[PDB]
Amino acid sequence: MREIVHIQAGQCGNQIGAKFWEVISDEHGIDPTGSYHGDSDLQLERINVYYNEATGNKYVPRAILVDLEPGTMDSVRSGPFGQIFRPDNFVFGQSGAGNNWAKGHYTEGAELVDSVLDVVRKESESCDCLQGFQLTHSLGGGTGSGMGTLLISKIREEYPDRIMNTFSVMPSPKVSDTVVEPYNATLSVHQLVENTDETYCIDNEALYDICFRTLKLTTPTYGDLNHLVSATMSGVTTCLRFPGQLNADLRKLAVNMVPFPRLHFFMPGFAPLTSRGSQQYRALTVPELTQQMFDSKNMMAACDPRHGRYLTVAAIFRGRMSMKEVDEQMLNVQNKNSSYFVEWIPNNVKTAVCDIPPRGLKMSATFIGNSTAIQELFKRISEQFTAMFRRKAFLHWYTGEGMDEMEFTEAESNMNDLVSEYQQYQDATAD
Amino acid sequence: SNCVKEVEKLQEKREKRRLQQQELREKRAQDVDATNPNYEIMCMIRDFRGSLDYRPLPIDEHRICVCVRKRPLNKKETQMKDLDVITIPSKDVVMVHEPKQKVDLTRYLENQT
Amino acid sequence: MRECISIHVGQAGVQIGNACWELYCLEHGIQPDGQMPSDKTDDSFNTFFSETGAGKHVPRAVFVDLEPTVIDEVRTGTYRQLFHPEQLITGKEDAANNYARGHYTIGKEIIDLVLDRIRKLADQCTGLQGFLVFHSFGGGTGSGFTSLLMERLSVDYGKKSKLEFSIYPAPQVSTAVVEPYNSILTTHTTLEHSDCAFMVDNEAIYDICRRNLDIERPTYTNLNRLISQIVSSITASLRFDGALNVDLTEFQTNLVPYPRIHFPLATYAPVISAEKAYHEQLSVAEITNACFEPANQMVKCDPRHGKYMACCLLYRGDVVPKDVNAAIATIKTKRSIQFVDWCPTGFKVGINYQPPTVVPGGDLAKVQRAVCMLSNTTAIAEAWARLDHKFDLMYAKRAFVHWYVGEGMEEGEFSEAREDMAALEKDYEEVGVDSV
Ligand SMILES: Nc1nc2c(ncn2[C@@H]2O[C@H](COP(=O)(O)OP(=O)(O)OP(=O)(O)O)[C@@H](O)[C@H]2O)c(=O)[nH]1
Ligand SMILES: Nc1nc2c(ncn2[C@@H]2O[C@H](COP(=O)(O)OP(=O)(O)O)[C@@H](O)[C@H]2O)c(=O)[nH]1
Ligand SMILES: [Mg+2]
Ligand SMILES: [Mg+2]
Repeated sequence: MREIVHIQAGQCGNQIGAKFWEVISDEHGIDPTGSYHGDSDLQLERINVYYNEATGNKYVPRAILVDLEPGTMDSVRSGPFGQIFRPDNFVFGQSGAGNNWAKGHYTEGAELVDSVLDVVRKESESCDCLQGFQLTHSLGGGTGSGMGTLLISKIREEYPDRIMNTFSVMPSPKVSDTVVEPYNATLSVHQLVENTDETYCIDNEALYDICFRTLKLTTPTYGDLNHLVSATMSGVTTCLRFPGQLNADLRKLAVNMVPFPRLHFFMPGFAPLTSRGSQQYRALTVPELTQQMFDSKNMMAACDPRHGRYLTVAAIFRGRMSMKEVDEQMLNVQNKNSSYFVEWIPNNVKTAVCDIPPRGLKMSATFIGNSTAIQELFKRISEQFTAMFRRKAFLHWYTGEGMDEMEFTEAESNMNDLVSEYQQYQDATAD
Repeated sequence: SNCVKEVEKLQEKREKRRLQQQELREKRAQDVDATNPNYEIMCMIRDFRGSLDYRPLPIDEHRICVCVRKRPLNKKETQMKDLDVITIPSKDVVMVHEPKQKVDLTRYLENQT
Repeated sequence: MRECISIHVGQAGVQIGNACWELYCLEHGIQPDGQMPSDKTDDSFNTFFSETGAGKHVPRAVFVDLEPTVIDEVRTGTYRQLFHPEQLITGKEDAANNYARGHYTIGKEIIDLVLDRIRKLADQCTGLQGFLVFHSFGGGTGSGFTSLLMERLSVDYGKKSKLEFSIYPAPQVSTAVVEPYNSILTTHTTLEHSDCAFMVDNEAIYDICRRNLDIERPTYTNLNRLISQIVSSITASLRFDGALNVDLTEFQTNLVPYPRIHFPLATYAPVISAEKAYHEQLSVAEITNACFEPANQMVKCDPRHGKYMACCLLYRGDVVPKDVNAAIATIKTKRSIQFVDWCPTGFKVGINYQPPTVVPGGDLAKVQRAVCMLSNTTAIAEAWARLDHKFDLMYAKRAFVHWYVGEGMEEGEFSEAREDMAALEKDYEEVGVDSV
C-alpha cells in the first residue's frame, strides 16, 4: 500500500483541486517549480502518496486534470502552482458541458474518457503498489458529475482490487448556477452508491451558511467556499499524509469507517472556522477544539448531528498538544452524548494526532463522521428532484441527449432507498 | 440473527427484483423486429392492433354512397421501415392511430374512429 | 472560438439586422470600414466577427431578401465596405406577402447558394455554437424562406443551436391583410426545429416610442433602433466575458422547460427620451422594478394573471452583485409573482460590465446601468390567441386561401397548422396545473 492517483473533473472540481494541491504542497514544503525546501523530515516520510518522484530533485503531483471547458486549464497553468504539473497529465476537451450530466457521461465526455484512461494507466504503470484513486468534482455541474461518474465506473472496473475515493460537492439553492442541479446530483449519487468506497460530502449550501453566518462574509464568492473545502480536505488526508498507525492507508480507514456497503457518506468537520488571511488573537484550546468540531456550526454538510447518531468517527488533532488532554476530552464528548452514538460498535471513535499543524493555524481539529444524519442532505435532493420529476419538466435536455426515462426512476428510487436504509440503521438497539 | 437488518433485507431483495424488471425490457426490447425511430410507436400499435374487436356493426340513411379503400405498403415504405397506422376490423369501420405526443413528450394514441 | 452566425431574412430582418450590427460596431468599437484600433489581427467578440488579413473585422452574417431594394441600401450605405460582398444575397421578385412563395416556389431556387455561402462562413470557424435568425412573422419572404431555411439548417447542422428573433405584426404598420396566415404557417413549420424564439410585438414597440420617446408616428427606423438595443442586451452576455456573465446558452437551458414551450417574454429597463432631458440615473432597484411593468415589456400581454417558469436578468453597465440581490429581495415577495409548483423560484443574473452605448442622435437617452429580463411566462399565450382569432374568421370562410394553395400548398396544411396551434395553447394551459 503506497501511491494514491488523484483526479479532478469539472469547473468546481478543478478549482478546488488546485487549491488542495496548493495546501498540501505548502505543508509538505514544495515550491511552484517543484523543488523541496522544507525544514522537517516528517514532511517527507510519506511524500510519495501524492507525489511522483521526478529527476532533478523535483516533485510532480501524481494528479490528472480533466475538463471539457478550455478556459479552466488556462486558469490552472497561469495560476500560481500551474508550472509544476506534468503537462502530459493535462487532458481536456473543447465542447463544454452546459451543467448537463447526460452530456458529460454519454456524449462529449465519452469521446475523451479513453484518453483519460491512457494517462491514468501511464501513472499506474510507473507505480509500485497502487492504493486507490481520490476524486474531486461537482455534483451540480455537467463535466465533473457526468464525466466523473463515468471515470469512476471505468476505473473501478479496470482495477477492482484498489480503492475508489471521492470528494463530491452539493447543489445549493443559495448558490445555484442552474435549475437542473437536482437532476445532476440525483444521478451522480445513484452512481456513487454502488461505485465508490468513500465519499466525503461537501455541501455547497452548508458552506454558504458557514461563510455568511459564522464568518459573516455577506457576498460569498466561490474562492471563499473553496478555502473551507481546501482546509477540510487537508485535514481529512492527514492520516494518509503523515506517519500514523491509525488509518495508515485508504483500505484501513475505509474498513474502520464503513460498516455497511452502501452507507459510506461522511460528514466532515473543521475547527476553528477560519476566514482567509485572518489573525488568531487567541488560538483555541483542546476543550474548545473538541467542542466545536462536533458542533453543527462546523459541519461541511448542511445537517444536524443532534438529529442523527454517528456510526463511526475519525478525529484528527493537528499541532502539538497534550495527548492525555486529547484522550480525556474525546471521552467527554463521547459519553456525554452517548444517546447520540451507536453502542453496538465498540471503540468506534478512533483518533490520530499530527505534529505539523495546518498553515497558519497553531492547532486544528479535523473530524470525519459516518452519520445517519447525512440523510437530511439526500432528502433535500430527493424532494427538490421529485418536485420537478412529477410533470417530467426539463427532461428533454437529457432524453434529447439519448437517455432512458427509467434511468431516472432507478435513481430516485435508489436514493429514497438509501434514506430508508439510514433511518433503519438509526433505530438500532442492543437486544 | 438480528431484526433491523431484516427490514433492510426486505429492501435489498426488492431492489434486485426491480433491476430484473428493467433488465427484462432491454434484452426483450430487442428480439427480431425491434427497431426504427418509431419503435415506441410501433410497440404501441402492436400492443393495440390485436387484443380487441369484440364489438361489430345498423347505420343511417344517406344521400351518397361514401366508401373508403386502404392500400397496403410498398417496397419504398418498407425498405425505409415506415409504419402502418390504419386498421379496419369490420366492413364498416375505418380506424386511424394518430400518433400524438403530449407537451411532456409522453407518446399516446389519438384513436379516431 | 465558440462562434455564432447571424442570418437576416426579409425587409424587417434585414433592416433590423442593420440596426443590430450598427450597435454591435458602436459598442465593440469598429468603424464602418471594418477596422478596429485595439485588436491584434480569440476574444469574446471574435464569436460574432471574424478577422480577415488586414485587420478588416467582418461580421458573421448572411443577409437575404427576395427583392434586392432593401439590401442595396447596404451596398450604398456607410457599411458597403464592411461586408464580404458574397454574403449579401438577393433575389428578384419579392414574395409579395405570400408564405408559400417563400417556402416553395421562389425559395427553392436560391436556398442552395444560401447554404453554400452559409457553408463558406461555417468553414471559417473552429467550434460554432448556433445560428441567430432574424426575420418577421408577417411578410412572405421572412416567413416562408425562414421556415424552409430552418428545415434545411436542421439537415446540414443537426447538432447546432437555432435561436429565432421574431417580429409579431402590428395592425398599424401591417402591409398585408393575410398576416395571420403567414404567422400561423411559419410558427407551425418552424416549431419542431427552433430551440428558442424571442418574440417582438411591433404594437408594443410602437407604444414604447409613443410613451417614453414621445414620437407621434414613429418610423421603421426608430423601431429597428429600439429592438436593436434590446437584442444587444441579450447577446451582450455572449459578446463579452467578465467573471460575472454566463453564456446565453448557459441559461438558455433554464428558460425552456418543454420542447414546444420556448418563447420567453423579454423586458427592457430604462427607456427615456434624449430630447426630454434633465434626468436622474436609476438605481438597480428601480430598473428591476421596471422589469415587471407591462409598459417596458416586449410582447402585448399581462404576466400578472399568468404563472412564471423561469426568470433571467441580463444587467449591463454599473451593477454590483449585492445591488442585484437586494433589488431581487424587494421584488421577490412584495409582488404577486407566481411560479408553477414544479419549478424553483430562482433567478440567475448575467452581470455584464460594459455600459449601454446608444446611437448618435438615437433618441435613446444614454444611461449608465440597464437590465433586460427574459421571463418565460404562460401569459405569452395571449399573443397566440390574438393570432388564432384574426385567423379563425378568415379561415372560417377560406377567404384568401386560394393564393397560398395557388402557389403549391394544399388546404389540409392549414387545418393541420391551426389544429397544432390550438394544441400549443392547450399546452400553455397544461403547464399551469399542479398536483396533490
Ligand atoms: N420592426 C420592423 N418591422 C417591419 C419592418 N419591415 C417590415 N416589418 C413588418 O413586417 C411585416 C411585413 O413583412 P415584410 O418584412 O415587410 O415583408 P418581406 O419580409 O420583405 O417579404 P416581401 O414583402 O414579400 O418581400 C409588417 O407587418 C411589418 O410590421 C421593419 O423595418 N421593422
Ligand atoms: N465550492 C465551489 N462550488 C462551485 C464552484 N463553481 C461551481 N460550484 C458549484 O458546482 C455546481 C456547478 O458545477 P460546475 O463545475 O461549475 O459545472 P461543470 O463545469 O460542468 O462541472 C453548482 O452547483 C455550483 O454551486 C466553486 O468555485 N466552488
Ligand atoms: Mg465547465
Ligand atoms: Mg422583401
